Amino acid sequence: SSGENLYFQGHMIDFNAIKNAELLVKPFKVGITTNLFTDPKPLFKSYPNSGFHNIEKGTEHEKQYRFSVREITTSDLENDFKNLGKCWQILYQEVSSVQYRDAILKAIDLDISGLKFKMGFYKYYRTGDWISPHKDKPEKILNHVMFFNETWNCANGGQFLGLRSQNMDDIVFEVEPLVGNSVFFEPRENSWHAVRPLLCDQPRLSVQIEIFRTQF
Ligand SMILES: N[C@@H]1[C@@H](O)[C@@H](C(=O)O)O[C@@H]2[C@@H]1O[C@@H](n1ccc(=O)[nH]c1=O)[C@@H]2OP(=O)(O)O
Ligand SMILES: [Cl-]
Ligand SMILES: [V+3]
Repeated sequence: SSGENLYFQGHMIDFNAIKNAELLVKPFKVGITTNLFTDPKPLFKSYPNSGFHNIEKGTEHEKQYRFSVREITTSDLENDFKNLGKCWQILYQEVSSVQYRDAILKAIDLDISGLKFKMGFYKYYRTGDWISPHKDKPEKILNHVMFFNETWNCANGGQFLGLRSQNMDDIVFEVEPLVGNSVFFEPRENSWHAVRPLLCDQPRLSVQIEIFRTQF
């Protein structure tokens, strides 16, 4: 039994998990967290279940993918996030805080002060949902992908793949989509990555934060 006392929990995000992320510089500069969230367990159940749009692109497009997305919009800002769980309003407030800017600056020596961001729920949940090898758009100065699954059968597919080239097989590292894990990097001419296609209809739940100066 635990003690009859308080315990410290400064924020939804453990900013020290960003400052002290695993940091690669080759193949490209990318941070990988563990235990990003101070209270991870309830986040899976609170992830939104409606409001998504399915989207796909095939070989006609410069990247291929199949997934569903629900963006945070100005409508959510104006209605005090009434259509989302309270934890997503808190996440938005923390991403928009000086603390997040300070953590990123310490981790990767990039200053995001005064930049803009988008924030969206990206759900992969049908067999074959994936995204093909891509760098991210160069208009993006930083991308931070956060995962929310409480459990994940690795044999399901769905790993984030860090790649050495535009080739699904040229894998340098993998990240499992488990709550607390996240990946943040500046898009560059060689920041190749992908998501291994799902082999099962199992929901793989993420949020992407996209930071930029020029709208895209
Ligand atoms: N966020 C990722 C990221 O991969 C990014 C990049 O390339 O950095 O491209 C983004 C991609 O999701 C696509 N998407 C789809 C529906 C929507 O509402 N918003 C949205 O962003 C778009 O892909 P496109 O169709 O090639 O433009
Ligand atoms: Cl500008
Ligand atoms: V990407």
